[PDB]
Amino acid sequence: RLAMPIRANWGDVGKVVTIKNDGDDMNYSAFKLGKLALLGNVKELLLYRLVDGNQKKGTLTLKDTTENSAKDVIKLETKYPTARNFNVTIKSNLVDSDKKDFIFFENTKQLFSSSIKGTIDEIVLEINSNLDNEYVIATKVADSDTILANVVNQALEGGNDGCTSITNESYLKALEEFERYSFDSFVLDGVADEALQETTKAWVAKNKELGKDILLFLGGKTEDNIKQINDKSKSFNDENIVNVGSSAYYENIKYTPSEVAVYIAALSVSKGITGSICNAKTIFEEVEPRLSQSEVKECLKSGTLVLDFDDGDVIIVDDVNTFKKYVDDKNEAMGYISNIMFINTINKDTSLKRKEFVGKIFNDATGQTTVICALKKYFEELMSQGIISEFNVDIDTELQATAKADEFYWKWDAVKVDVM
Amino acid sequence: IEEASFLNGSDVVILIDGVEELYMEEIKADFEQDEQSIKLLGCQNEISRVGTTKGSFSLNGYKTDSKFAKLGFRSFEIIYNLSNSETLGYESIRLKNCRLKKLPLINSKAGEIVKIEVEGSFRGYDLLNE
Repeated sequence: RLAMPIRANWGDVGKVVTIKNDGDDMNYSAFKLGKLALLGNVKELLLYRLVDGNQKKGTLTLKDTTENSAKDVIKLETKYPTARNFNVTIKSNLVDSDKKDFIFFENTKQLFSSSIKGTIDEIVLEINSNLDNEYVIATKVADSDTILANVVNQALEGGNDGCTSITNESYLKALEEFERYSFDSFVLDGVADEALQETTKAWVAKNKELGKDILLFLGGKTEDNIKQINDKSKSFNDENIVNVGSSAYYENIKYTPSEVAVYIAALSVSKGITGSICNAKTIFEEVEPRLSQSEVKECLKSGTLVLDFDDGDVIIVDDVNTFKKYVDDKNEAMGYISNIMFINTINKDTSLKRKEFVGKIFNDATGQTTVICALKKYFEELMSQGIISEFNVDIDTELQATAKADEFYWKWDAVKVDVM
Repeated sequence: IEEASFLNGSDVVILIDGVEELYMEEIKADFEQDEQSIKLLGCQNEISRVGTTKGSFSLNGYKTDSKFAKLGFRSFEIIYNLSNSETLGYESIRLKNCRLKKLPLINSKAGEIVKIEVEGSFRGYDLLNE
């Protein structure tokens, strides 16, 4: 599962929606960066749409002609809001007068065409249920059995572009709504703007205080050189923050480091715990600027995730996070995204065990033995799976020394496989 | 005449399957081995080796519920906290993957307490404390 704040003219506004294996334009992030998430083969993708406040749905009302005075019976509107030139053409059927042919356009090409007898309920049901109407909803104005008036190419109007303006207040809606939900990772939609990235960093720190250790993925802007890339990657020093360094090509677009971070997050989530992207090839056709050994070392030292064309294909140079500018108490393995998500999953499963031990167990020696034995059992199962080479889980005597009667602190420390 | 201490057997606290058991009187457990004695072809005293190990355990207590009959032959853990009071060095042992040899469905006499007896086998242990 991955979060996506797509800056898209298409998509449901102000709400999180999941997408199965089933937007399309290159200007809308639902496909421009929806592709970067989808191609990583994450099991499920959950999206959010960034839209300016002044933006609503386009609508279109239609009336009848069986009675000598026309009266509204059918209304049409976009499935999600947009100002796109989505037209509808309705023509009398050639064979039977009662039947009406309902034609829909994206811009001008025939998106849909079908004929229904004339009853309003079946017409709206055809315009809703049928697959070609993924871009449009029909709604009934009133119950009737009359024939509609003939119209041609009626654009659904009454809204604005979802890409009307990318702003901090517009951007923060995604994070505010993602507060409720939990994800393996969240990634910025390519806007390598310092205000947006820093607001996201503060938001993720808050969620960390809540125990929601969602993985944040980022990158510098196109104009950033190795100097600016490294400066901005060093500016963040969170275990959950990742700053992709280089721009990349997939087919046509010079995807910015922030944009490429979408595909890096998709790879990280799809890999899970077992797979690491330390030297994993990537589908990108090219990456620039080229990085030597010194440039690679400086970028990694600055917490930058580096993609380089040092072989036949683009290869992620290392699976590093912005915490690579480490501290002495934590080893360098702390500063690796696979290990970070592994630790967050451990924290989540131990939180589940905490829900399994709510207080019904007394805070005596016996309850301590019970809880630590349950944790030992879980880590032993992980060891049998081969994920853990060695672990030691024991009481957190320092925090348990000052712990009150109602609180209980423990700790764990486990080692994992290396890959060179 | 400096102090000594015997570990009185009423300090036991048995947790079977993660829930404390209150009515147990006696608990026994031990970790067997097949000796695999080999008589060498020239030397005149037998030689023994570890061989393969096997666990066995037993429990006695008062019947307070049908916990064990419900449990069946399903695997379960046992933890044994033998506390000491003169000094607080409790000896804690955990038995891994215990399994009842027989469900004590009914064991009752007319004019006596309804005691429960259990015996089985455990694949391994782990000395949690000492």
